[PDB]
Amino acid sequence: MTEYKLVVVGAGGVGKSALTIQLIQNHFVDEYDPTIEDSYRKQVVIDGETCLLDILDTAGQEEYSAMRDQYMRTGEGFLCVFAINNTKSFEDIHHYREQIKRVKDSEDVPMVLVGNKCDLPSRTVDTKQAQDLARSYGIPFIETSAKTRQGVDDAFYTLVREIRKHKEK
Ligand SMILES: C#Cc1c(F)ccc2cc(O)cc(-c3ncc4c(N5C[C@H]6CC[C@@H](C5)N6C(=O)[C@@H]5OC(=O)C5(C)C)nc(OC[C@@]56CCCN5C[C@H](F)C6)nc4c3F)c12
Ligand SMILES: Nc1nc2c(ncn2[C@@H]2O[C@H](COP(=O)(O)OP(=O)(O)O)[C@@H](O)[C@H]2O)c(=O)[nH]1
Ligand SMILES: [Mg+2]
Repeated sequence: MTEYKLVVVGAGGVGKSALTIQLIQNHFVDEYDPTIEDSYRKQVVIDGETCLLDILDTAGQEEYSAMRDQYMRTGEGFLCVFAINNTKSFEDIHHYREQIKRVKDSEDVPMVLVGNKCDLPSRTVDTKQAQDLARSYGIPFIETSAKTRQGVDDAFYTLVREIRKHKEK
């Protein structure tokens, strides 16, 4: 059975843990310990293929050891998450994209840009800004809400499809 190692990255408070728990448990968790980094498995069928998705929900004090670089290098695909109500989280996307490219040593790593919290009315990052950033990286952009589940399956399944495309190159 094919396993896909997915890693969820992005600034604190964007909803990385809430997205992960909405995917694995179909529930919205209002409080998930901000400091805790952990991984979960979900078996799903995507385009007819039975998948094992191993999701790593990143967290913890900012550190850059050789061991952390090797841990992040295990990822096959990355969800780069910002929150639509937080301009700084969107501005930080470049940093996360560059750390992925740094440890993978490649200009072609499967990634999806995720604009989370789309259920909130206070949007400070318009869709056009994020669509432009994603087109500049050659990756898909998807808006999600971990609260309502809008776009959640689409974000993770689109990242699996990017990994499949990459393996065919
Ligand atoms: C990811 C990642 C990553 C990759 F995607 C690929 C290879 C990596 C290889 C590496 O070795 C390391 C990392 C890595 N690990 C942690 C990171 C991290 N955390 C983790 C999360 C998110 C913010 C805060 C601190 N968090 C928390 O969970 C905190 O724990 C809490 O509780 C919070 C207070 C919520 N912060 C940042 O950057 C934050 C900024 C803002 C301040 C300066 N810094 C520089 C820019 F400006 C942006 N970068 C990080 C980083 F690159 C790698
Ligand atoms: N309204 C709403 N709140 C969310 C959503 N995702 C996360 N949150 C909330 O935002 C805060 C941070 O979420 P969390 O998953 O801990 O962010 P992380 O630090 O990226 O893991 C919590 O209070 C969550 O309930 C969402 O899509 N909509
Ligand atoms: Mg978290």
